[PDB]
Amino acid sequence: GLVPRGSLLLRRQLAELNKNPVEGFSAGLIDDNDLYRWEVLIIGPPDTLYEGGVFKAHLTFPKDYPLRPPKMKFITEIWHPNVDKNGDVCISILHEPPEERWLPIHTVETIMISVISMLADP
Repeated sequence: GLVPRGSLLLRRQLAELNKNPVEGFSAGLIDDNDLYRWEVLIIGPPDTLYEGGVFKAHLTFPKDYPLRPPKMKFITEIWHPNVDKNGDVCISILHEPPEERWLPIHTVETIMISVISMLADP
């Protein structure tokens, strides 16, 4: 058994998230065997286009995380300028070159903060 290096980081994040649940989203593994493939459930914010909505996105971490950012893709249909027709999310926190670029220090919380903000202002 060879453990991917970022496993400890990802496990800590998952646990930190589970012990500090947040309003408006839940994050977990699609498959407990696999720390690199997450799903995030996101509640559409009040007084927006998305109010009443609930959305599933996949957050997929590269095997060399945290040096490279995860990729995010909405699975539930959604309309947003930063979300392409495949569902892929185009957001600067997830672009390689503080929250306007990927830095190895960004956590899932940092990413979701940015995603929630972009929905609260389409």
